[PDB]
Amino acid sequence: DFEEKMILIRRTARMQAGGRRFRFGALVVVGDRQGRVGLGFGKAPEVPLAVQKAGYYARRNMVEVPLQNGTIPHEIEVEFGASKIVLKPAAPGTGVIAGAVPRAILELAGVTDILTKELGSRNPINIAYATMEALRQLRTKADVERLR
RNA sequence: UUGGAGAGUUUGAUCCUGGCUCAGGGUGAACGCUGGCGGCGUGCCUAAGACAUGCAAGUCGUGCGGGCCGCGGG
Ligand SMILES: [Mg+2]
Ligand SMILES: [Mg+2]
Ligand SMILES: [Mg+2]
Ligand SMILES: [Mg+2]
Ligand SMILES: [Mg+2]
Ligand SMILES: [Mg+2]
Ligand SMILES: [Mg+2]
Ligand SMILES: [Mg+2]
Ligand SMILES: [Mg+2]
Ligand SMILES: [Mg+2]
Ligand SMILES: [Mg+2]
Ligand SMILES: [Mg+2]
Ligand SMILES: [Mg+2]
Ligand SMILES: [Mg+2]
Ligand SMILES: [Mg+2]
Ligand SMILES: [Mg+2]
Ligand SMILES: [Mg+2]
Ligand SMILES: [Mg+2]
Ligand SMILES: [Mg+2]
Ligand SMILES: [Mg+2]
Ligand SMILES: [Mg+2]
Ligand SMILES: [Mg+2]
Repeated sequence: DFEEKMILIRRTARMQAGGRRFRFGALVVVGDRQGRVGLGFGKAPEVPLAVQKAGYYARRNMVEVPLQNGTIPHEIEVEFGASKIVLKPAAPGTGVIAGAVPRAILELAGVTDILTKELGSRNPINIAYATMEALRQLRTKADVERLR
């Protein structure tokens, strides 16, 4: 089994005659701390259901991150909508330098030393998606020469 | 490559834009409450406004001629 971290849990409303009615949403990252992470956004009429549902998708949508001594292979920058994440390789003594959202995802991915920066919109959901699709675009010296 | 964290706030809810605001470090500081010691710093950013009193530039008789006192003695 993997480790789970709930990043975001929010309540949203819809309007009807007689009043608003609610629904909940859960951002959950999932990982083994060895190079496998996944992200899922689960919504349901009560919190624990949504959280569990978030767990499910998190396992369905995974990604393999090419760790190297606990850092990522190259600098990467990715935009998701107006949200932009910046990822930069870092040496042993560094630590994971990131906001709560991208930290959780990187941390569970087995990243131990990295430099990051949130730019543009800092919408937690869009930043989480952006971080994922950034990890998903990480390549290795192997991958590179193999392609070319 | 030794280096980069963000959060609150427009909505019934959403994404975006955008401003405001906060957490950090800094000071020749001041103000409040409080106040035991020591070291190293450091102390009129305002009126280059006005200043009592003392002191902050003198030395040389191995450049010269004297005044006064004094020591030796003609
Ligand atoms: Mg966005
Ligand atoms: Mg854009
Ligand atoms: Mg490297
Ligand atoms: Mg923005
Ligand atoms: Mg914001
Ligand atoms: Mg790969
Ligand atoms: Mg650099
Ligand atoms: Mg910050
Ligand atoms: Mg308001
Ligand atoms: Mg409006
Ligand atoms: Mg409101
Ligand atoms: Mg803002
Ligand atoms: Mg301060
Ligand atoms: Mg005081
Ligand atoms: Mg006092
Ligand atoms: Mg002393
Ligand atoms: Mg002193
Ligand atoms: Mg004065
Ligand atoms: Mg002055
Ligand atoms: Mg005057
Ligand atoms: Mg005057
Ligand atoms: Mg004197």
